[PDB]
This record gives sequence, C-alpha cells and structure tokens, in this order.
Amino acid sequence: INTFDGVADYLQTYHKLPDNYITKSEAQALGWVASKGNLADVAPGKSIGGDIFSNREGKLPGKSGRTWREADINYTSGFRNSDRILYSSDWLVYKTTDHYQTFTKIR
Repeated sequence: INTFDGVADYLQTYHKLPDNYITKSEAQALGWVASKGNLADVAPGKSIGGDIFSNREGKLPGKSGRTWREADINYTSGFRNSDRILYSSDWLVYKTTDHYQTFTKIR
C-alpha cells in the first residue's frame, strides 16, 4: 500500500502504517543515502514513513498532546517525490502533493 486512500484507510483500520514503510533511520541503517536517490536499490518495495512531522507553520490543526507523523505517498524509485500523508496521534489524516506547502483533510 502506497496510495493516498490505500494508506488513509489502513491507518484508520490498523492504527499504524502498512508493512512497506520504514523510518529514515531505519532506511539509513539499510544503506539508504538521500544524495544518491537509492532507496529502491537498498530496500526494494519500501517507502519512507512514520517520522514525527513538526507543524512549525501551524498549517495543520494543533492541539495539546496531539502529534503529527508523515509518510511518502506514491514512491516507486529514485529521489523522494512531493506527496506525503500526514497523520495525527488522534487519527486526523491530511495530504500534500506540494512538498508540504499546502494540505487537504482526507480523514
């Protein structure tokens, strides 16, 4: 699962990212090097996902005790693209296709 809907539903049902996701340190550990656009080489079928998203600019709904996490959407190979899914500790789900410039609520 790596589509906006696919993931949004999985998160709604499972309360976690599907098996194809790994955090950046996890990828790092496997030999992922951001500069070389090699994710697909060191970890086929894997996408970067599950790291804490800051929300510095207040673009996402904030609240005490609420935390935001992100995951790469539609990634297949090469450098990372611009689609991301944003999920909260209380399960709101947002999307951006513009490298986090703007967001759209999807759940």
